[PDB]
Amino acid sequence: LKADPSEVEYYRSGGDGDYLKNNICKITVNHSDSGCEKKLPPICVPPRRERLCTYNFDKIRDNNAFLADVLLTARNEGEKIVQNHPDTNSSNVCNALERSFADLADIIRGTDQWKGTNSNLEKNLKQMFAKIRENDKVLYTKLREAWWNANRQKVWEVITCGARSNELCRKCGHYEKEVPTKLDYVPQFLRWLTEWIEDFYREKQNLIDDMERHREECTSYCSTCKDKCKKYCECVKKWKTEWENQENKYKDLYEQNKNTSRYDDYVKDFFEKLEATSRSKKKWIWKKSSGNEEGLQEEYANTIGLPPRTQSLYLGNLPKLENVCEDGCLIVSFHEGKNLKKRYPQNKNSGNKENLCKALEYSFADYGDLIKGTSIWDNEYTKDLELNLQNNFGKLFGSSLDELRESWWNTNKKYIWTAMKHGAEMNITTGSGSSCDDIPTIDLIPQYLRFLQEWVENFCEQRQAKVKDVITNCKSCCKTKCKDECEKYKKFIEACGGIGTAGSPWSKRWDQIYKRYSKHIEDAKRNRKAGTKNCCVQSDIDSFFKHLIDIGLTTPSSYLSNVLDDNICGADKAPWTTYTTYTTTEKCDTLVVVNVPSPLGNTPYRYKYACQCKIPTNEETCDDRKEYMNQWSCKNDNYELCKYNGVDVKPTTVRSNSSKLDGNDVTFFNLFEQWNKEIQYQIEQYMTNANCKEKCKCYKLWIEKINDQWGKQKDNYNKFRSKQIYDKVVSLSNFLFFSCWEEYIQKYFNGDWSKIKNIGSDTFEFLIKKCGNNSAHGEEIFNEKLKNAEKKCKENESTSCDLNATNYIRGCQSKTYDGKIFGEKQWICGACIPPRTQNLCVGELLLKEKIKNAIHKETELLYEYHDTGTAIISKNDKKGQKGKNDPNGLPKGFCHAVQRSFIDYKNMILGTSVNIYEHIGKLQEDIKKIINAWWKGIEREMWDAVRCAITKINKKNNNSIFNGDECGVSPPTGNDEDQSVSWFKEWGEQFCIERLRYEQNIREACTIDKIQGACKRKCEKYKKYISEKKQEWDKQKTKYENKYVGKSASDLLKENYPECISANFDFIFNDNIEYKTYYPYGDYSSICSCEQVKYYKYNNAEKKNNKSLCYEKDNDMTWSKKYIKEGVYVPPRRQQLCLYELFPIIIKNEEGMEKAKEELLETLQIVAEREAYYLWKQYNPTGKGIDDANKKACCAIRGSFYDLEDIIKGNDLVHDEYTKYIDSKLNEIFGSSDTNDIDTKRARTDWWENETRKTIRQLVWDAMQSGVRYAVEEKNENFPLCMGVEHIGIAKPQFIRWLEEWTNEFCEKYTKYFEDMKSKCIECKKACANYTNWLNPKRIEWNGMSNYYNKIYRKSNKESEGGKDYSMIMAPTVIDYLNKRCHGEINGNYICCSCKNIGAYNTTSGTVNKKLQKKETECEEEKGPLDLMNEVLNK
Repeated sequence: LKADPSEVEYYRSGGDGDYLKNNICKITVNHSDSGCEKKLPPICVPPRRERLCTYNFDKIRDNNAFLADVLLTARNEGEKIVQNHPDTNSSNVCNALERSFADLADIIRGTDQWKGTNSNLEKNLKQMFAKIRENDKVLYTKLREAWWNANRQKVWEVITCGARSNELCRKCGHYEKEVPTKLDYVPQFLRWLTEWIEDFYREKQNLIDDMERHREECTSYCSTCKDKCKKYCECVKKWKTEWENQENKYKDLYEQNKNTSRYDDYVKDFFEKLEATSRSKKKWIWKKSSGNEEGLQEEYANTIGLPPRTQSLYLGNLPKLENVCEDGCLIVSFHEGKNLKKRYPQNKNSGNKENLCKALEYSFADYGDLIKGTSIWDNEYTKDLELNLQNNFGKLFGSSLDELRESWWNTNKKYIWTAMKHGAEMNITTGSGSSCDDIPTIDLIPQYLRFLQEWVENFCEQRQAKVKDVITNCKSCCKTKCKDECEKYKKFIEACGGIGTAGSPWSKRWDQIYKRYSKHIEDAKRNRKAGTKNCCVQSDIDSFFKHLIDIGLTTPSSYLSNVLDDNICGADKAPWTTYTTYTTTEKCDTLVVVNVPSPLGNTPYRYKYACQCKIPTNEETCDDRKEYMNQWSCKNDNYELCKYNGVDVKPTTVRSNSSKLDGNDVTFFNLFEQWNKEIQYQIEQYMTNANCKEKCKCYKLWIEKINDQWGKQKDNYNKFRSKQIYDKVVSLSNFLFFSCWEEYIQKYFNGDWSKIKNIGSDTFEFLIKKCGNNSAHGEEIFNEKLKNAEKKCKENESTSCDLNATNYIRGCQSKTYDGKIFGEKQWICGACIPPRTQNLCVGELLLKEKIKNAIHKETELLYEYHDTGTAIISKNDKKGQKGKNDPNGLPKGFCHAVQRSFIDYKNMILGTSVNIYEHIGKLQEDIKKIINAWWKGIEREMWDAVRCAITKINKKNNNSIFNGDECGVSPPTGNDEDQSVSWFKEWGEQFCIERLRYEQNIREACTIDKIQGACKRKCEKYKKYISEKKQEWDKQKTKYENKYVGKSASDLLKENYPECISANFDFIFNDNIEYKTYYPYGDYSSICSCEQVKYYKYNNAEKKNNKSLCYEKDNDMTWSKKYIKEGVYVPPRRQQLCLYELFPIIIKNEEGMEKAKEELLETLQIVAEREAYYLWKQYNPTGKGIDDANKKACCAIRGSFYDLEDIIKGNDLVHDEYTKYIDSKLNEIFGSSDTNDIDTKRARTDWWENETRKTIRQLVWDAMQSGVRYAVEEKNENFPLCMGVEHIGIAKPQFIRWLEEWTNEFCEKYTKYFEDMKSKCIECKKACANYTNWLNPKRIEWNGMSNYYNKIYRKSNKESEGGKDYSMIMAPTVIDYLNKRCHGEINGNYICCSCKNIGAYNTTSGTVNKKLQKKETECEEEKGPLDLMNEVLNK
């Protein structure tokens, strides 16, 4: 042993250092300075040469690479000797393994007997030793001995990791002993002689047994017998001659004999020395088994325990020999049958007709798994039982030995099961002793799952027994007679001292079981390439678990729920998926919240706040629902801190009233600053958001709570103002106004832009209306918002005409619509003027009747024209009037046109801010000068007239029922103005219709390489149309942003019109320079050009791939929760990924998988390359040669790759303009409409993983590596070491990666800002302002992330809110998941976060309670004057 460590290097021509250090043997060919071909088919000539490798000059960094190379060589040798299986007898399979290990160890500058080109290896080893000896520390042999000790301690846990054939046992050597078991520290001559004699014996004994068998198998055999005898006599005399030669060599060595190669000295010393049947019940052992003690195996340590049935089985007593007997191929079956018939009475003790069938099933399954040799109970009579079974099978059946065992079990299990039911006379194969089930009784399940099921059933029996008494006495009838049973049940549930659990709380056992299940799932999903659906895997633990993960039983709770039936667990219908949280268990002062499955819980299911015989506590019902919650706990009348749930308010410890403003009041100011923002955000969220009786009961409780909190906060602020005046502080209204302005500026303006006054002219109206007017009215706006919030529920919980007006047909005639049916008008973009608005039935212009008749005639004409059919607003095929038919039987878009005309007339009569012809403006101004309940009455009369018109039309046509309710009788109730927004919507609908028509025309006339036919004209017309519509959209979007700066235009235009679902205004109206060169045809280059796309690799000529719309990444972005289908934020990195090249091909392909696959592959490769190049150029500006920047860039690239993988696999969370249509078209292409979404997702995952040379994953990774190389080429630097690795682990859920990125960014920003502030704190004011501005939203972000994490922290596919797997989390809460994950340095492969905030301070760092104590009063005193200056400037 020595202190010199090794195997801790990183990126030495290998995967990464993080993969190792777990005492595992995954090491691949890489990492050994190179990227065993010498393998044979199998004085002295031993076989060492055919079981050795030669994979072993200034390229190695230190001893780490050498040790890694030797470990890789040892692992390869072990894998070779295991897979080859020179002797499948399984009796001596690892003796050769340890002999080869000893030979390899001795090859390291020791006794070398290799006859051949052995000089190069020794020369290289000597050079390596000299290189490592360059540093002179201690007077060559010492370093060699230390390295040998390290190799001895390490490789023994790597080479033996493959074989598991067999004082611990069940694995040759020891993969888990942590100390070498046996060392072959003997001369190589004696070891080789021993191996030779062992091989000779093993061969000759088996051959003579085979010859004896063949002698009786026959019935010139005598001639063959004598020839074989002569050959074996020749072999014997040859062996005798070899023995004599070895004896002569030993004599010569002894004659020559008559710390300086200690091995040789010890060899000489050794040479001189030589020359000179009833088992009681059990307790469900939950501990690992010792050499001669019961318990689980090392791998299943502290895992599910052994039921008493397994420890009382008849077979697990001694070797396979019957108790009553004194002692073939068929004899084994008879022995097994007799053993089964003897075991049956032992299990017959429990007399039942339902509890015995399951016991027999489990016993049969355990017998099968023990016969196969895959058991884990491993009592004191298991190590020898397997050896005896192997010896018996070798002489009876001597592919592999495990497969033969499985085949024998599958063939004989019928008789084995029929013999365990009182069977003496075996028939050919109810009336027997037992009738559990049918003959097969298939129970091919791993022992772990069966043990879990048995333990769950045993626990549930006692649970039912207890809850029966708890319910029979507490069925709502309980002053004192019920408390006893409830207390007894609570004690039983949490008793850290019933049957099982090995005297430990059920929670710890459940946690261990869940951890083991997660480990099994990870092992079967990550390191297992042989999945299911294989030519339906026969039997394997990894294969079976893959079936469960594919089905959705990722977590043990789902499997337990699926298996258990009839709700026998308690009989109160307690589900296993639902989780229950109780305060704590006192057994083994401080309370720790414990969350477990519902059955475990703390009391009978749904008996919370009722097991005590109390009132329903409606407040508790509202709180427990986890909906509409507020995490605030607001005669002295001094201060009401209103501490947020969690960290407690602490004194600043630095405030002083001597020559200062005040102390102890800054905490209240910070609390109010956080409160007025959190409550505002909650109110907005609940306003945007809509059994409803209880929902509004909880909502009203929340409203009252927030009202009381606001009153208390107002009183506290009044007291603060009085205290400040006692010795200037802004009032509450001024503070609210400043908060509103700051919140609206930070999101849009970058860091409180200096010229706050300069803002969009239209945005001033919005800011003054929604914050308030010039005068301070902060309280009024909050009160109005509260009133609106209350009114939200107040409204939610609520749920003749015969005169002939067709006689005056004059003045208006058939208008010239947008068509040639016998001169077409176009948009004129104030904002815009729709074609219908410029010309209407206003040719006539007592007045009321004239207007009523005019609108009557206009509506009649519009309806008639729509019925006639048109291609301006209605979509139809070439024939027309077919396919698109409204269910009511009316044309399409008639209601919208009527509403728009009515709104236009209303605005005309009212004369609002509408851009129209000058003469029309003068006319309406004069009308207003000549002349608002009367307006409402006139509108009602107009609506009644329209309804009468509709009724008359229905009567004259008689097509369906229409009483003026074709689309709604109520007037347009749109709160937003319907003048500009209506015009924008009409323009959007027209654009949708025309774009769809152009798509159809192009795909019908340009489907079947330059362009010479009709494609040119159509595409040119489309290009001109797209240019015009791009100008129009630019103007309209500018107007909308100046008017509505918060909401977006694309979402509004696409949500209200199903026509534009494949229209992406971001791509169609791109303002970049490449949009006119690379995609000159406006989103249809792939169709109009009729060309083909390809990805060109690095080794190609100058024809590079520089056709992309990628834009240089930005650094001043912020996290946004938009475009998401709760409490999860999209990182800025995901908001900048290149998805522009995917849309054209996506919309191009339709049911064309044959070519769509290649198109998507090439485009994805190009996109990945461009994204990697741009990210690398972003994270390494000015060509700085630093390591941390490279690690950050590699982490960002890997995150982008994982995001792309999730997008392609359909596991994406955000639905942006691109992603929505991308996913829709991917679902449409893969599979079909008949297939369920699960099948399509599975097909997509299979296509992403496998090719159906290299997989798509590897191709994309190579594309990203090529992009990184291109990025580096511009700086003439060294290729990064974190991008030259091919293997990558399976991606975690996107939420976890987003949370890790958020934590890393927050820690980096915190460190930067705190260092800047402390080193400068007259610049402390700006530092404090920046710190507060950056920290204010992070608190809300962290709260949302923590809430979402707690929602699905350890859920599964069928348990989590979303359709995603989260069983790998295994984290009690968010904070502890960030511990040990953001502790070490950044590595670039796995570790991508570093934070010096491991403790429970992130929830406090979000506030200013502790970390900002020394700079709290200072920052407050800078903000005060800043607030005053900003307020006076705004005022």
